[PDB]
Amino acid sequence: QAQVGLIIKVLGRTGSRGNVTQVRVRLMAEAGSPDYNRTIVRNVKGPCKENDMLSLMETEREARRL
Amino acid sequence: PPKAGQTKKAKMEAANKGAKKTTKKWSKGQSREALQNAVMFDKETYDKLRSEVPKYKLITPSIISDRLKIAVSIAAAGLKQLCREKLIRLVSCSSKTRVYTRIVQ
Amino acid sequence: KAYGPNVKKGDLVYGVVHIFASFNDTFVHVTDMSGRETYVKVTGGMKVKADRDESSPYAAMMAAQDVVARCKECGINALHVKMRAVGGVRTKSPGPGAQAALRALARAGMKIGRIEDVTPIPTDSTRRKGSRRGRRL
Amino acid sequence: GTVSRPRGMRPKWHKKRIKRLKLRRRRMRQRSK
Amino acid sequence: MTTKRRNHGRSKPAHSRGRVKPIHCFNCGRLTPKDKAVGRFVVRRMLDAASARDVAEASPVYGANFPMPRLYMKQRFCIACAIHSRTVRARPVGNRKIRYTKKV
Amino acid sequence: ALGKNKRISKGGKRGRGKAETMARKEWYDVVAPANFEKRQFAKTICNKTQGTRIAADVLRGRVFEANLADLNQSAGEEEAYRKVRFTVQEVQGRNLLTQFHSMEVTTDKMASLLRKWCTTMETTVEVKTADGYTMRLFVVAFTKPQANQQSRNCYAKQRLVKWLRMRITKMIKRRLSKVQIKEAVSLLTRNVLSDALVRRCNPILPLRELRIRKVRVVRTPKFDAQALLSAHGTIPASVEADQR
RNA sequence: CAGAGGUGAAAUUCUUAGACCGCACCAAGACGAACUACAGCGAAGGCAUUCUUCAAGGAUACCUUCCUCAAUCAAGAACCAAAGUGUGGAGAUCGAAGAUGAUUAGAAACCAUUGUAGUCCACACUGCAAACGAUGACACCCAUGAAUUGGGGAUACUUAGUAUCUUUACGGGAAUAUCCUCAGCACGCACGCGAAAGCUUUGAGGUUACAGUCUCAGGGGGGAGUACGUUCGCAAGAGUGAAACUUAAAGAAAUUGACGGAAUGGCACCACAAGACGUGGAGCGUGCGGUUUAAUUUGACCAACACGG
RNA sequence: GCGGGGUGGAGCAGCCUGGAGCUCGUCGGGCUCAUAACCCGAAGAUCGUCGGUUCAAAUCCGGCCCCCGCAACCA
RNA sequence: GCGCGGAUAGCUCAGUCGGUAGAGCAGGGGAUUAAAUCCCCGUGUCCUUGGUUCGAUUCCGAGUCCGCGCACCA
RNA sequence: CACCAUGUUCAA
Ligand SMILES: [K+]
Ligand SMILES: [K+]
Ligand SMILES: [K+]
Ligand SMILES: [K+]
Ligand SMILES: [K+]
Ligand SMILES: [K+]
Ligand SMILES: [K+]
Ligand SMILES: [K+]
Ligand SMILES: [K+]
Ligand SMILES: [K+]
Ligand SMILES: [K+]
Ligand SMILES: [Mg+2]
Ligand SMILES: [Mg+2]
Ligand SMILES: [Mg+2]
Ligand SMILES: [Mg+2]
Ligand SMILES: [Mg+2]
Ligand SMILES: [Mg+2]
Ligand SMILES: [Mg+2]
Ligand SMILES: [Mg+2]
Ligand SMILES: [Mg+2]
Ligand SMILES: [Mg+2]
Ligand SMILES: [Mg+2]
Ligand SMILES: [Mg+2]
Ligand SMILES: [Mg+2]
Ligand SMILES: [Mg+2]
Ligand SMILES: [Mg+2]
Ligand SMILES: [Mg+2]
Ligand SMILES: [Mg+2]
Ligand SMILES: [Mg+2]
Ligand SMILES: [Mg+2]
Ligand SMILES: [Mg+2]
Ligand SMILES: [Mg+2]
Ligand code: NA
Ligand code: NA
Ligand code: NA
Ligand code: NA
Ligand code: NA
Ligand code: NA
Ligand code: NA
Ligand code: NA
Ligand code: NA
Repeated sequence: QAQVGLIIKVLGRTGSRGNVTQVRVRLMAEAGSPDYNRTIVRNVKGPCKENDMLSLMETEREARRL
Repeated sequence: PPKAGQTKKAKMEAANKGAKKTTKKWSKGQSREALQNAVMFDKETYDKLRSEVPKYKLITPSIISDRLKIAVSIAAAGLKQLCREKLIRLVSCSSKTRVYTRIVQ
Repeated sequence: KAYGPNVKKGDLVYGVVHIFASFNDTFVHVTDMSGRETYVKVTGGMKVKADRDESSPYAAMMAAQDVVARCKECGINALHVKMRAVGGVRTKSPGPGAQAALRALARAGMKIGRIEDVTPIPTDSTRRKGSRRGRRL
Repeated sequence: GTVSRPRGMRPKWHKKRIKRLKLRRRRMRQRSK
Repeated sequence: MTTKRRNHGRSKPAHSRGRVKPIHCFNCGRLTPKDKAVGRFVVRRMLDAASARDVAEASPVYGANFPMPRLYMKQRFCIACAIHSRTVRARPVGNRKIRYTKKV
Repeated sequence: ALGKNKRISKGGKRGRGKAETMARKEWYDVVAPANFEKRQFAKTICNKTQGTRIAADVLRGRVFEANLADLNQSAGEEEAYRKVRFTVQEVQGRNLLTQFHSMEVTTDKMASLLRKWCTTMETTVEVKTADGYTMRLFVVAFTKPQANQQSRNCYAKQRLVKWLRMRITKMIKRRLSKVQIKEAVSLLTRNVLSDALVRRCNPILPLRELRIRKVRVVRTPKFDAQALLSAHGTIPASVEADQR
């Protein structure tokens, strides 16, 4: 229902008003899984830092770089 | 001063005479039904308090008022009585708030 | 649902997916290697109730997932890719849903055979829509 | 803005307005002739 | 008013030729001369880095040995369409004269 | 968009049993001529013979497109950029016996061969083979700078471009006219005719590359069943009609 | 098999009588992508697929011929983009007029879907372009570096090299390298010139130290390229072309500011974002305006209105 | 002679008894440096007039006063 | 008179056929930064009856109204 | 790439 992702690095505040942050996350899955060690770029609402965890609940979309 | 253009004294006078009442009520309100809560105990209501109110896991003057359709002032009075006879036990207490619960076995 | 050729389990049965991605809609169209017989065609407008979201990448991904589900029932487990833009006298730039449709096919589980861009190119064209001053927006 | 101050309407449209004025003046002389 | 460019904005000297046939702009279709238009030849990847990795992972033919195909377009822009799209910007008067003969 | 159709039928109302489409389809094999080692490339569907609509009448004439690297299953990357088309001539059970239709370089490869400061020279050659096939050849060539060259362009003189065209036309007509269709296709897919052109036309003009970018068959002889059987050799068996 | 199209978003519009999409074809009419360039040809207007054909044209080469035959030009003649006109075709795309849908306070405007004349061809008119290099033609002199297109030549000093690749037939070949040369389109430029911007063997240079030749035009801004007459045109128009009257400036190029629904980099909760607590609704205190009054003293209208303590 | 219409300041529905609606206009407050546009609210009707019917009349039945049509032919 | 269709929220409609009343617009609220777009409530005795399939918007017989195309001896 | 019109006369 939801997959936990660990924020690898923050790519910068996105858009006007700077309320959205572009981050790079690593999917936290068991070894040998199809999602293991795979990485996506995501948009995050709220204060986020490196080594922060998010429940993505959808890992197919990738945010447009900005 | 922002003196309005082409504004008359008759235009002024007609403006204040029509400015009484009318525009108001900027909130919806959504009125509620009255609460008919008894201020004194009846025979059948007092019987429920002595029997049904115990063996309730959580007992509170506002809860008992919601069950027996009585005021909280006398709902709290009956609960203080049930504690005097050790039928219910008091778990949390202050000046403004009391919490009771049923006794074990 | 079976409906496949007489091949062993795990054999690659190839189709061709024609991904026509414009700026108003996206098409995911699966045919054979001759293009004559079509297995499934799902467009991005078949997934969204709004009209401004038919070209969206999400609608193309949703359409590409319905294509894989029907292609599994037809016995097709591999695909050759022919992407195209509007072409002709109009824009050669591919639409927003081109990459989303192709990636969703691979992610949903599909062997991507060959990728070719087949947008119509004129060696000499007719007059394009608009005046000699173009679209004055 | 590629040109300098016209001190009037667009010269192309003034020329067209003069153009139509000459047409109606030569039609009024034709009917009297 | 004053002559902004000795080029006059086009690659047409005074005694080179008379007329150069116009092209339709890539964006809006405005008819602009072929030597005046702002021409860019672009080579674009069909998928971005992440999308290419996913598709090449599922591809028997595509990988490190065989690269994915690219898009080759010669884009010619109207001057208004090139400035708005920011493929070309206004420059200081001194910097206006510098030209690039190869893609950088 | 969803739920936006105002006039579904132009007549009104809704008229089916939810019949499955693939229940009526039959699977076939497309067989390439014998000069390609992957004979049974591609698979296709078709309706069953229902009433007077025989499935073999609609299957004939279909053109199947395949990559040359997949058909020849070997050799380098120079043929991964070529695609070959085959026209179905006969239906032998579940097999679709085909004949060469056209060959073409992929759009990515052709677009990547263009450089600015050279000259692009195009030649179209029409020839008829020994068995009566007429083809258009569409050769393309590009000039190159020499290693010594310091000049800013390598444009060609128009008399050397016209000489290159007439030599290419002579060699192609001289070779492809004497051979049959099967030998002509072998000469084209194996690059033997291409290398003869670059070897003989580079003395005319330094060429970066000379390649045949599209061959098409424009005229065909009347159908000959024995000639089709000769071109296919040993037709591999089709297991599509077999029980499962 | 259920939408497609179109847009900022939509709608006009097409669609289970099967649209859109897919494959190979057929028809017709335009056009000749990438290559395509501060490149070539042409008197200008203009001119990009191939092959075959006609008459031409410039440059180059020459110890060929001739012997002033030349330069520029009122009058006159030929050509001249697009649109437009006439008669026959053609009619795919696009599209003045028109229609419909949007937007809007309005919006038969920009945007969308269409669509007539046109757009294309033959013959004949027209002769109005930012027809521009806003720069007349011919001739001389004129500093520098890197290039480019075509043709050739070579491999106050008595003479100053050099290679590379392909090579069984438009082939004693083609392209390169180095040096020179004539002709052409130009770039970054020493004098000099210019109000400046800028021009500079490609002059806008060699001009108060004013003179090589010829020709066209201008004389403050408007009225006005209008009126009248006249010539030419099927028409549309084209050529020629005033006056009365009106006006103190109109223009040119640069400078500094200011402004921009132009671009770039930063900053501020008298900005926003994430929020908090309110004000705007009630009663009342107070200030301000109005009304009233003998007077209701008066200033102030983001940076006036519990402010003038 | 025949047929139709008078409804908030303008134009027009309802005229199918029990009721007045739409757009604009007016007024009050917002936005604005300010006006317009735009946003949030409000007020304003003898349904021409005089009678009759009906429990009840814009609304039904008659008179009147205006407004607009169509007819006014053969001599 | 005869064969067909439609009678279902405030408006426009699809019904599942013979065990279970829903979509768009309108109205109210929330996400929204101007519409627009999304989320939730909206709210109909299924034309009038009888035969009631276990139960009838559904199946059927009769009537009313409206659109079709056809018949006309007091 | 929704919509964004205007500012009485002289003189600081
Ligand atoms: K247009
Ligand atoms: K300049
Ligand atoms: K020239
Ligand atoms: K011109
Ligand atoms: K069809
Ligand atoms: K059109
Ligand atoms: K004239
Ligand atoms: K200036
Ligand atoms: K302040
Ligand atoms: K006061
Ligand atoms: K005004
Ligand atoms: Mg613009
Ligand atoms: Mg606008
Ligand atoms: Mg300007
Ligand atoms: Mg300027
Ligand atoms: Mg001027
Ligand atoms: Mg050259
Ligand atoms: Mg659509
Ligand atoms: Mg070409
Ligand atoms: Mg003359
Ligand atoms: Mg014309
Ligand atoms: Mg004509
Ligand atoms: Mg139009
Ligand atoms: Mg002129
Ligand atoms: Mg001039
Ligand atoms: Mg002099
Ligand atoms: Mg004068
Ligand atoms: Mg503020
Ligand atoms: Mg208050
Ligand atoms: Mg108040
Ligand atoms: Mg301040
Ligand atoms: Mg104060
Ligand atoms: Na330019
Ligand atoms: Na407006
Ligand atoms: Na010019
Ligand atoms: Na030349
Ligand atoms: Na005249
Ligand atoms: Na200035
Ligand atoms: Na806030
Ligand atoms: Na408040
Ligand atoms: Na004065």
